Amino acid sequence: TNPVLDVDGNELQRGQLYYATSVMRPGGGLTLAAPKGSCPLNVAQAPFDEYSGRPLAFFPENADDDTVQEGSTLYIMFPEPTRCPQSTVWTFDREAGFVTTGGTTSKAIGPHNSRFAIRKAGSQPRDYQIEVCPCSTGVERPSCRMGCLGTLGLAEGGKNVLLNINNESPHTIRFVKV
Amino acid sequence: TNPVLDVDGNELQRGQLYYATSVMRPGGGLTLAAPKGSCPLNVAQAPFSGRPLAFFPENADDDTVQEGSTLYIMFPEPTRCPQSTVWTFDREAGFVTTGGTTSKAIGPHNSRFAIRKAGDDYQIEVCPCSTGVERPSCRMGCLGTLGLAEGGKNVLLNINNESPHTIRFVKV
Repeated sequence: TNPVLDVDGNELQRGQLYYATSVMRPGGGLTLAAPKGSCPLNVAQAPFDEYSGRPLAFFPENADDDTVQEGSTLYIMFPEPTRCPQSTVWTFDREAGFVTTGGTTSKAIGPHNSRFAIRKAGSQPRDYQIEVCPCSTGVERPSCRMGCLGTLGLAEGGKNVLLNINNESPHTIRFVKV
Repeated sequence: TNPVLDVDGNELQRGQLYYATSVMRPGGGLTLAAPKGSCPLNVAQAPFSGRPLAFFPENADDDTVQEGSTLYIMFPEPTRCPQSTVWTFDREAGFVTTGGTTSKAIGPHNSRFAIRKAGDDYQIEVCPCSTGVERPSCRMGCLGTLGLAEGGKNVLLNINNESPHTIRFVKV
């Protein structure tokens, strides 16, 4: 299909570092947050003065893909150390309704909450959204058939802006290579 | 304050990928391995390339890995295990494991490592006390150099000073 592209038109290399800049730009990139001494960290939108947030890297579930493909499932992480011991791999906590850490790879046919996909939003430039897709896709192995949970939007949280499922108001983003 | 250098001779940059290839060549790089369906994974040796590594100086402003400055070490890739891939040395069984954390503790912290030359890179020390950082820090010298440990399904990293596993760094 169609790869995802950065602001520079280049493809999204597997493992390289990219900032998730907010399209709706009075807004910051993505980072990790929790109150002092709380674990695990959740995925949160930085305050406005941090346009880039922290770097992310993407890992298509399909091993021969070395670019990220639209609609195909992948893993996401902040490849940095952290004050908490959980992995910085994104996973969708279905009880809490937002994205938290401690995610895992999985090859199984069962749905898995660390599986995300990226899709275009809109015509051009290169805007995208992130979908929560428990069932692998773009993957040449048995996969469960149900659809995605839906699209990540910004979620007013109190101390932080988090990412929940919001289909009408998705958080649209661009990728800026690092 | 001598910057650690890759094989191409440039200074290790903050959190970029570098294989940890072996000097003595009955073996090669480093990776994570654990018994089937067990967690967390341990840092293990691949005895012929490996999985890449990033380095993270405690001093938030150090971009270049200085020699002897404490840093965090991790495999910045996803994993079948829910622990972070940050290295940590809990001295329960002596094996470098995963699930490390940053810390500004003044006390010792299990995930603090350093890199010293083997003789005018090259080896890795478990230094629980922060060095080369602004903040308060305890005074202990490093606990010792890391090296190989066998007897089971995989070669791990425990503390063994008279046999320090030497390496050089290959920027990706």
